[PDB]
Amino acid sequence: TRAKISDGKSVRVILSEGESTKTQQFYLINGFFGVAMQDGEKGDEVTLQIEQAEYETDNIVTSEAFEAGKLIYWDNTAKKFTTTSASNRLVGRVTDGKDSNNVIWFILLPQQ
Amino acid sequence: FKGQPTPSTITQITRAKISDGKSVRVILSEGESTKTQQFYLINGFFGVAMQDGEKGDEVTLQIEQAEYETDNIVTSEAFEAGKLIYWDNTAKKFTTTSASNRLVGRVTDGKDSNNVIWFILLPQQ
Amino acid sequence: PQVMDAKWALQGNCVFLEHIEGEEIKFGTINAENGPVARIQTYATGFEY
Amino acid sequence: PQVMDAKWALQGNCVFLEHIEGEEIKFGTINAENGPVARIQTYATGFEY
Repeated sequence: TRAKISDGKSVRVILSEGESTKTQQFYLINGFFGVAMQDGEKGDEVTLQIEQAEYETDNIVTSEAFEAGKLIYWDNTAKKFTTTSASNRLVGRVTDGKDSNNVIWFILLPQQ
Repeated sequence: FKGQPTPSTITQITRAKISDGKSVRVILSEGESTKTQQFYLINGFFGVAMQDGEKGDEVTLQIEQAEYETDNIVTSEAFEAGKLIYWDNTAKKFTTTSASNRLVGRVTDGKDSNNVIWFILLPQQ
Repeated sequence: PQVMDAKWALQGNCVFLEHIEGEEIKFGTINAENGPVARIQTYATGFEY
Repeated sequence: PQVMDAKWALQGNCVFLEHIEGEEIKFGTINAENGPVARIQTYATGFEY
């Protein structure tokens, strides 16, 4: 027997009645924030990514500059990244700042 | 494909994981410099500057969350195994005091007679 | 057939970036394009005598 | 290596001034030519399928 069962790069979740996820997009489901590898419907099983990896995304609020190094917070209400640092959840730090196309590179964080 | 014979339609397949993210490129500001295998805090990222950089140059920081042999501590403090490690950017030295310093690691091997420490690096929160 | 079917094909996308001493390389991307569709009609004339 | 050697050369400069029967002849000097410097970089990319 071994306590370790998997490397923990990905975690499975079950979609609730108010949640629906499409492939390769960020979704906060059951406290796990990650990239869904399957297009999921209500009460369906999908797999997220918690790989602590550098991730690309443009699903951001386009109001404030995401200069490199600033912490990235995920706002579950609007379903967007932001640097508000309010009650929104912390999810990563910017590696490359926003471009003219509003694209962000950021490193995920361990879900603490 | 410019001048293609036929109006084809291109559909992108999305992909979020741009990279493994074990290290991060960073640009030096005016009041910053680096030399190889030395710890630094540059633009909110803390890691091992694997390359030399002086002024507006690009350097890369190891953030692997592995075990690291550092030295370069505040020698007066005691560093027992298990104690948390904080980076004092003003003094550019590691320390256990948590006044206003960044939390960066936990000691795996205590401060020996030559102030050497082994410690795990933390996820850059 | 009465109406043809579009051709499909996948393509990888990558760009070579400068890789300074021991950094992480940024991965590429795959995408697909599809062709158009064509169809064939019928024509006929005749005589009575 | 990542930085290429710079070629070097030695050159002797001298100028002929017509002597006036009584003036010390001025002597020349030596100058060193230095070549350019070239650097080799590393480019890389990949896919994660």
